[PDB]
Amino acid sequence: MPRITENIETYVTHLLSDLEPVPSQNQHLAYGYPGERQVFKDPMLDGKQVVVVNSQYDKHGRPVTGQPDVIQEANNYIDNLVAAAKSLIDKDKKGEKDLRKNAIDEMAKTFKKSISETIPSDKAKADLFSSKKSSANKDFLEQLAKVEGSLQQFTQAVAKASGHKLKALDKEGHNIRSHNRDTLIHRFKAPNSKEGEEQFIMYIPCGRYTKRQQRLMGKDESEVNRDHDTTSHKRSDLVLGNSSMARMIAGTRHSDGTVTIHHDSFSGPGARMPYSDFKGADDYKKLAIKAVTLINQEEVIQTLAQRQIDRMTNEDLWNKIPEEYRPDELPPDAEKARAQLIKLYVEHNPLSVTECYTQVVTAGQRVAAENQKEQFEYVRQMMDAFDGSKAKITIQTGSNTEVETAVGYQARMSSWGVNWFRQVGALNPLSDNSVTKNQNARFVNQMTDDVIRNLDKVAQNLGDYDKAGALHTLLKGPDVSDLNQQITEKENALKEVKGAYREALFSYFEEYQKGEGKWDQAKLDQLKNQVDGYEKSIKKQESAIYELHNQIDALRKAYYTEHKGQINKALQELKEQISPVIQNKETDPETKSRLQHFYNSCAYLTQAQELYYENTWHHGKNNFKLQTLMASLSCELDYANTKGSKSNNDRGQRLAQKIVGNALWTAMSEDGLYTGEFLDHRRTHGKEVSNVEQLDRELTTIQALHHTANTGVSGGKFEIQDKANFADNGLFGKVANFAKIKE
Ligand SMILES: CCCC(=O)OC[C@H](COP(=O)(O)O[C@H]1[C@H](O)[C@@H](O)[C@H](OP(=O)(O)O)[C@@H](OP(=O)(O)O)[C@H]1O)OC(=O)CCC
Repeated sequence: MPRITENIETYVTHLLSDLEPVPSQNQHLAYGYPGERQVFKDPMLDGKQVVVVNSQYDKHGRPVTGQPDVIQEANNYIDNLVAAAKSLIDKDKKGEKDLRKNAIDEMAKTFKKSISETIPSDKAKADLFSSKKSSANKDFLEQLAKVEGSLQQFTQAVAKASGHKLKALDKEGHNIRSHNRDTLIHRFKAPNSKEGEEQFIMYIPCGRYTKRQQRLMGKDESEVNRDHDTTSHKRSDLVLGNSSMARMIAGTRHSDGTVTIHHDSFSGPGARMPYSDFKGADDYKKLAIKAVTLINQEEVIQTLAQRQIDRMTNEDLWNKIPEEYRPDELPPDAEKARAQLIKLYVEHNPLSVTECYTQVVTAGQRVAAENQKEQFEYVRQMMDAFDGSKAKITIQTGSNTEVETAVGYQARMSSWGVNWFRQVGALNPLSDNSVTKNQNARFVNQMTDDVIRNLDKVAQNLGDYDKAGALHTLLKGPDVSDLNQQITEKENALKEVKGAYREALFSYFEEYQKGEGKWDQAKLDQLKNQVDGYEKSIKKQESAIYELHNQIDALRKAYYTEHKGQINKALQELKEQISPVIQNKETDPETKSRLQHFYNSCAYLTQAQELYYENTWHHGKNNFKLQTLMASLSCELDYANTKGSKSNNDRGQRLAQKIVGNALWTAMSEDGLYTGEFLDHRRTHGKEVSNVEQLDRELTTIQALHHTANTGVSGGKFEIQDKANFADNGLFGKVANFAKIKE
């Protein structure tokens, strides 16, 4: 029931050992692909499970694992729907239960045999790395269509036996599926993986409710274990909690079983609000949605703070407990000692957290909007509602213990879409490009200052390297603090108002929860009118702030175009001087990372400035580049990177794929310095491909397990806008559709 309370490095190290195998009858969920997708018990949490895939290859070095097989997905669909139907007919008012269930089985048993019998095992599989119009993939599509039709009949029939509509059946799958989410792991040798080492990627589930959330779901306050795995589509009736949210970790396992961790951030969450509830909603119900997204933002704050704690070793924690409050001796028990160490760590240490949310929805889209504009506006309103302030979080210290604290919160948010509508021709009615023009402008300002203020900080110090200092001089951009100042005065003026606004909004939601029968109308109108007052007020002030930001944007652009050519030369010179030092084995481990961090931090900014100021980020061949570079940056500055789309299954995942690939590709070079190669390479899908292509090929495996975990079936169905950006050819998106089908 508990979320991780141990040190992350330690938890990962255990997750990669020998674990206890789990029998099929005991899995929480059907993953298919026996012998590929193996299932074990979590080495620490009792009742928790883990899925692990190892890459395996054919004679040509092409991956055999992580390929769609129609039979297997069909199995998953059946199995995963059967569970849903059972659950549903278990909890309903009607009788006949066992007769209903026993029938569903009979039907499932026969549908499997029908499939295995009509679908040639050899034609059942796809190659992701060839072309979809090849004879083999064309045979695969043929079987898929056939199979789709049967799962249609299968479900039509399960609806009828169970006595439940499809809509309910889907709804319930999302309910039960989001309870015991398994850890998902993929191991494989990256290109150039040293002798007897392996790389790995894992998604660790991480939702825990906040106290407020707990009280409101009407459950018991004094519970330390507040688990949930809310799925991509569990957003129906003012539900609380974040959806589709995982800790994402990538590293290498050394020959002695220890672990270097190269990447550590969040996959998710999807939409922070229960988007379903917009459907013909009045202004009263919209405001409630707003409150909810606020209530989930405070859970995000809690989650980032748990993550900081667990990125800290027991020495780390001890080093931050001032000498005079350290206990005489630690407790004998590994666990109860860490518990005490976190408690004391927290008690005596102001904590704060920085979220960098790289959103990937297209906020301005005008058709099948799917309320994407709110998903932008509302989340940005609320990350900002909390920016520069404190939230009462709880930190879980042991399996039975927690503590309370304020955590400070700083927010950074971008929104650059990634789909066909991401940028649209002038006058094109299909989408409003400028819905996010202001925010992104702002974001780019904040993130540059952050780096600047970070450079000046370590710039002064390491000066036995002089191309560093000149680079520094240039990145400084233009003198702009005249305007920055005004910005930070006005941001400060905003803080008190935001706080009242939050309390008012929490308050409002508290009444609205009761319902029309129990609402007190007078109180409700009071509460609403309070909020909008504050809102109107903030909005006005926020408007003024952007103007000053756009004034800066005008200025920084001007600067870039002039200095682009200089800067990249001066970037290149810094490479030239730094690298040699880096490979050299006498240089200590500490100085080296300060070089790496300085250089990469700079490389990311410049390469983002290019795409942003020249407005090229949207060109097909650059599709995910600006977002990935910004997120990679936020990881350099040690921020927590949250990223995603609406349900974080399709767009949110390919972004993650790029962020991790680049992370690994960079961490395994002779040097550790980002070279853009992983982003820039044009994947050819040939039979002989480059090393980055060979690595890109590995990355869709974890996406598919993630997808199964949310939906019951493999996938991700992002419509690729330029084939050169990816090693795979989309084919899991066909199976991805199984979840979709409805009568
Ligand atoms: C060919 C079908 C035409 C259509 O329906 O129009 C909208 C959609 C825009 O595509 P998108 O924004 O890449 O797709 C959405 C997609 O439209 C939407 O279905 C997805 O939500 P859901 O399926 O998980 O509920 C959402 O999932 P993520 O939130 O990114 O995981 C995306 O896959 O597709 C297009 O390509 C239109 C271009 C002409």
